[PDB]
Amino acid sequence: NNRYDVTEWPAGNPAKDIGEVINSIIADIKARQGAADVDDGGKPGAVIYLPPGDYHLRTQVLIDISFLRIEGSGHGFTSSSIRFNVPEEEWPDLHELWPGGSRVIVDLPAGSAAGAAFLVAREGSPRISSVEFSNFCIDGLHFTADGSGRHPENTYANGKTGIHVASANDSFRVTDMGFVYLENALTIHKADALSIHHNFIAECGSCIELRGWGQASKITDNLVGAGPRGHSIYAENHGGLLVTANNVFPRGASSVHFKGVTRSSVTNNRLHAFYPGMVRLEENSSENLVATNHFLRDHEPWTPFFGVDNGLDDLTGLLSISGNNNSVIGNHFSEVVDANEIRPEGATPVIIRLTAGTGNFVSTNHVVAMDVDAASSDSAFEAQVDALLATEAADLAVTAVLVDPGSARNTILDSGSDTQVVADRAVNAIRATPTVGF
Amino acid sequence: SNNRYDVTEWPAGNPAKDIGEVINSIIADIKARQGAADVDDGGKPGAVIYLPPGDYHLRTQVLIDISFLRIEGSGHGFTSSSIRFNVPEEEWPDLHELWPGGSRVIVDLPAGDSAAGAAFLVAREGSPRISSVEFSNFCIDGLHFTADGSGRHPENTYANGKTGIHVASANDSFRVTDMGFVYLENALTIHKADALSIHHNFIAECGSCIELRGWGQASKITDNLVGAGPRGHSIYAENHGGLLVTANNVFPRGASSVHFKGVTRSSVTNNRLHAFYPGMVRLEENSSENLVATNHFLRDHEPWTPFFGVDNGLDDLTGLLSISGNNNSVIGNHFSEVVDANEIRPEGATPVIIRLTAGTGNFVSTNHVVAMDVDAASSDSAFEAQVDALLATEAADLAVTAVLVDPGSARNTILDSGSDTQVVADRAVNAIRATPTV
Amino acid sequence: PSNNRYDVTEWPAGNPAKDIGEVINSIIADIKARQGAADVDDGGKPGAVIYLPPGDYHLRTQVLIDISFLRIEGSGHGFTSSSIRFNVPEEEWPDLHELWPGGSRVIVDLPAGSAAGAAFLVAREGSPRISSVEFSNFCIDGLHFTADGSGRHPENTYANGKTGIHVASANDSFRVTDMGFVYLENALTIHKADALSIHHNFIAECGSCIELRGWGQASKITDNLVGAGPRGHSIYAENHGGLLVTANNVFPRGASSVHFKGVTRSSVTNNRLHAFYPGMVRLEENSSENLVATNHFLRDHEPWTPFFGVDNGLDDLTGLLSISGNNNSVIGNHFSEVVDANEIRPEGATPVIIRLTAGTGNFVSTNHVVAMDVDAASSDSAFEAQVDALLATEAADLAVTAVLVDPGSARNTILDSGSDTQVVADRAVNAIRATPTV
Repeated sequence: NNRYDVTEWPAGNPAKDIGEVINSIIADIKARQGAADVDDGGKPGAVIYLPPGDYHLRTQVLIDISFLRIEGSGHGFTSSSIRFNVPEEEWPDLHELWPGGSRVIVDLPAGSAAGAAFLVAREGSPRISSVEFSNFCIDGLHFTADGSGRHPENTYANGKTGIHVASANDSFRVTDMGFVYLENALTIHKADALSIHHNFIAECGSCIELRGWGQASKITDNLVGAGPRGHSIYAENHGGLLVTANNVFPRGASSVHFKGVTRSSVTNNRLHAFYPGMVRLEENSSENLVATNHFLRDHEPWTPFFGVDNGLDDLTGLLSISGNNNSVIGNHFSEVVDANEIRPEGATPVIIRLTAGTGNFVSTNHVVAMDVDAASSDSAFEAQVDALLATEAADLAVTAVLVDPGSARNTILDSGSDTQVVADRAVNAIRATPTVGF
Repeated sequence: SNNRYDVTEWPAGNPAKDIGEVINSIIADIKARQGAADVDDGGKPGAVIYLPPGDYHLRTQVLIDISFLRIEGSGHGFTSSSIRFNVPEEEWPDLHELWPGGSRVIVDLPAGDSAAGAAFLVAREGSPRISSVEFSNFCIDGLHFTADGSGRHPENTYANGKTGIHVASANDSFRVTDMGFVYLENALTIHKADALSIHHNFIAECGSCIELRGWGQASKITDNLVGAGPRGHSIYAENHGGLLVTANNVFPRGASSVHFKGVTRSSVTNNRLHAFYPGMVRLEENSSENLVATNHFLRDHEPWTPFFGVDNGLDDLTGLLSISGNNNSVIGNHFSEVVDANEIRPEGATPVIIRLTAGTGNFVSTNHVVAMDVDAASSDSAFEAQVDALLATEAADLAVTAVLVDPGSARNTILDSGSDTQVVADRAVNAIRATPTV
Repeated sequence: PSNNRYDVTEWPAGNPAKDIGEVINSIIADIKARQGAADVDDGGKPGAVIYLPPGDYHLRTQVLIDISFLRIEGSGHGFTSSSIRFNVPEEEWPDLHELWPGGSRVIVDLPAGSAAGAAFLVAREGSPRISSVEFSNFCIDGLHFTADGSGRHPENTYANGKTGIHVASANDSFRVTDMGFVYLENALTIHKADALSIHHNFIAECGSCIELRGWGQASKITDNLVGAGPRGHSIYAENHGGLLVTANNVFPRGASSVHFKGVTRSSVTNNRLHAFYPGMVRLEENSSENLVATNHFLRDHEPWTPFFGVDNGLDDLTGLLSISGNNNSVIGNHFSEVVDANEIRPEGATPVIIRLTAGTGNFVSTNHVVAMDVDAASSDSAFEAQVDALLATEAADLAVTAVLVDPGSARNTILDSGSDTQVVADRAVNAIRATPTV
């Protein structure tokens, strides 16, 4: 009946090597489903079920058939980041130490496709289609030394990937997953009509990367947190991408990063970063809608990462655009920084920066900037919650919109006062937000 | 063994008579088997408990004190007990069915200490926080509402002291998805939530639906269908930062649609909100730096006879959206105010749509207010009354105050959200641009 | 069985390969025989779940669903592009890895009727309304399109008289989730819906995808991937109030992306919409008080030879967004109009983006229009040229009319949605603020 359970397969042992088990199942599917056109069918695929459990993967799973679903019964997330920064003598008193759910422990050596627990690859025609990953946990266990000289467990470096799709694909789904302690959670090349929906992708170096090219895809309703040298959501050479209803929290280098992305929408997300450069439209990213997002940029409050950042200064912008004919409408920006820590020394922080391109429409954006002392404490979630709720601050001067001379013929409306909008009025259409009074 | 249980395949007790006893027995088994936290990089992966479709009485509270527990069913099972209990009792035997169904947990607990009346209590102290508990695709039914001295018929009081799911302890990465809740005084109450997702549920005919209490961070409430009772909350949060509330369809008859106390740096964006009373969206007690964008607000009069004279106590000067806090952003919303002028309270008042009661720096831009003077048509048949009222747009104009800025609020910016007559505010101390008119 | 769980491959004497319709009807009869009493121990008709493992199932008898709380579920949406495959020369088929859709696949082998041609018919009259039926994560495939006198190749006609799911009766709290629909004249037709959720489906290569007929209220269509055919609807609703349409990625080639007739107090917000024809979003027949916000619209030319000269009959004066109704709100949308200037229809016309044909009090604000001139080009490549065309931004400017107000619409407000030249409207009876120019 094309239904498998990894705990009820005679070949191998999913505790020891679930990779071998799953590959054996896939070989069985292929052996049974050899003919493509028998009574209007023949290759319907299969479902592989992972009950809740701790499964070591020592052999990469190769998925090269369409319509394979791999499903579990728990996303299994717990903060290994918190646990590895608890003093080791206290570990025996903790209720648990590791992630759980339907848990795939990635025990591969470092790559980068070779370090992927699941590799989806098939060449030829048609494109591999409608593979589904649902409601299981992929755990890379540890981060290791890399010459950054953070403590090993804080480097976000292990060469491991959760799911890597190498080949052109159509109608794929990744839903309800948990990813933790992977250098790369989810990397999908050459995607068409993909949906990445309602996952929990956190404490990974990079979370979601859509590479090569793609079209007509969506990234929706995810909880996402990356590492300071990595991407939270990245896409390149995608057209018609929809990124919406995500809650992106620290500490990726950025929240959303586009290279050559066109005719797409980044709308209605909540985005929180500890560094500038939250949303980056780069390399001729054009005709995109960036609307009704909530941006917060503030200072890392947790001691283990307090001095760690992404190398970008406060002139970068929270939103940076290099490309034509984009639409930036109805966003909220909260810039909550220690004025003494602003870089370069004596700079006015920038919120929206247009570095290149023409015809960008920036309207009806509210910028709120305040000066607060940067505080540091060891207790992660208490420090995080307190910092979000603290509104004890002085108003801070900011540049709401900076139009560099290399970007022209833009339209900037109701997104700051005249002093807050730094731009050449002769070659841009600028309407300052109305001033208080008569 | 494989950590998968089915409540109809347990040796002891009877899930039809007391599923609580059965689930607790299962949890005891899980704990007995999963005693070690660090055996081969695992040891406490949790489990899944499956409820097939069926009618299960719960007489003992379920206590969940382990991480990575999933409780799942095969049907949200909603039917309108409210409609049924307002059908004359002598006609009940002729109806196709009476009760909710699906994978149905009937809450037969006495009133609580409201935690004591919860069918499912999630509580664990110490470290780490309990994490990644999942509730999926089952039905929780409080069966009846009871007399409370309100003067309403007993089944219309929204009172029984029962909760569906109560999370007492700090928690991380919890999920509540695909549920049905019905006839509970409180459907879902979660304290101290971090990175919680309440997604794609059906939460209706409950006194209060979703309450996020204590504090919280980085959570989301998405894609829900929600309807509460006139003394209760539809969506409530307190001391949350970075909450995302989006893509919900909130229908009557909660006291409010969305109610925030001390909520900061959050987004209430792209929801459909329908109320029968003023005070639909309330930002209270220093709720600051929030985005309230591209929501559709409808306020009209209750059309269903059993509740025609029942309300939330608030008059038409309250506002549909009321803000007490700093630096919020109210952008791109639609407000339909559809009321009978003779029913306006107090007598002869001009209804207010957006009210800023306190705070500075609020940015209110590009909001369309539509106000109509209609009749008060009522009907004994619920879905007929409701559908006919939504489709009726036959009406003369009603004068309203689109934006009221109280003297306790100043330094706000109000743009294209009403004509000068429609914006009641001190022009000396706020920045005001009237919507252009002809 | 006593626990209300059925698997179509385990049904005694049934053969779901030959006729899964007969199997499912037999299962429904079994459920009804066991669940005859509505009110025993506060229950009695909880419904059931029917599971379809991955496999190829022919349906030769229509399934009639006339019970509440029935869930039909599978383990794969199973989509592959039959459109691409049927346009690959037949001599190349042997080298293709697969030829057909898969997953949990229901092949609709019914003759043309339109409810008679539906694989699943949901019908029950009387009281209460049938409630909380759920369809989840399976595939419905109409197999072939057939000759219809249009002169297209048979497999390109989008004509076969088959429906996936047809709900004929008033319904409450229904769900359609995670499905795949392919090669059906009508995917999903739901009459008289209340509090329906159509969420996270893949609905493509169907003549029409989603149609909500009769009337309805308080429903939502969210997070779907949708592509229809040139004579049909992508998303259609009539006489609905309080409908939320959001987070959908609608791609070609429906006659429209979203079509409303008599729809009121609803929201079409935060979708990505791509069409090869004008008339992408149509608000018709007194569609009033709707919010159309922060959508991304792209209109360009079909690149794929088999459909290059096929269209929806509408000229470039139609508008991308057309409104006939009162008091709507069109806020924060992005429109990309990418067409061949030499081939605009009618000859000599200037394309229109937003058209108000009738009605009063429409508020159109803060919309960005981007128009460019690109030559139309045909080729047989079935995804490469589609990706390439989305990514290409290589063009001359094209003059368009951003907002056209016909004399039959008046008392509208048009702000920052075009230059004075781009807004064609009677200034005596409409309030116009031109986008500031440089």
